[PDB]
Amino acid sequence: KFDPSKIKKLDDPSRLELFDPEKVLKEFGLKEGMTVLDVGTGAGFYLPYLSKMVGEKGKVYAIDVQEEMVNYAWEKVNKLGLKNVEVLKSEENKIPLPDNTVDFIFMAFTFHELSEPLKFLEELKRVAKPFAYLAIIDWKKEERDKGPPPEEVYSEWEVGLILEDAGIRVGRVVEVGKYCFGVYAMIV
Ligand SMILES: C[S@@+](CC[C@H](N)C(=O)[O-])C[C@H]1O[C@@H](n2cnc3c(N)ncnc32)[C@H](O)[C@@H]1O
Repeated sequence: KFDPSKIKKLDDPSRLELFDPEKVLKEFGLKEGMTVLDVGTGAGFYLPYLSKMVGEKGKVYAIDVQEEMVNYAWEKVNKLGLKNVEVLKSEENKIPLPDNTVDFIFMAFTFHELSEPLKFLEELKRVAKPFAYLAIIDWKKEERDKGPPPEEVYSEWEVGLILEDAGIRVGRVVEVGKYCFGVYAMIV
């Protein structure tokens, strides 16, 4: 799990150097009116983005298993005036949402942190509508002059395999700005 006392590392405007937030989202299919789930919301860094992209009509559920991250992200939305965002306290494999409520699922740098992936994936489909798109973004499994140790992350290869076990269908796997990759998946 990410360390709560290092949270400022998640609220660093220099993260933009990894990839353009709305360029990537728009390309992965996030649209106005869509209800999006932000799994490891952390500091709520990408929240201003997701918020903007769904607009007045959409909604953003920002979850996180850690209470400190939840309250930090919350103060963030209020500080910035993000009215369509709902920050919630999550449990490892349980999302506090009713079935078929999400259109877009965004998982930024949080997949490799899941205790029990395929079990979390099942919980994910539940809250996910029959349609639903899954956008998973993470670090490459090599060595980089900017990201965490490789044994600490999955490689695009492993991830998309797990998704397969879980039943999710992967359609695209593209590099994301020199340090990360991204995966396009649709929930069945
Ligand atoms: C790399 S950090 C996220 C940083 C954030 N995505 C950003 O872009 O600034 C990963 C977050 O995942 C959360 N996390 C770990 N397991 C989780 C789970 N099963 N459900 C929800 N959040 C989880 C942690 O509390 C941690 O803050």
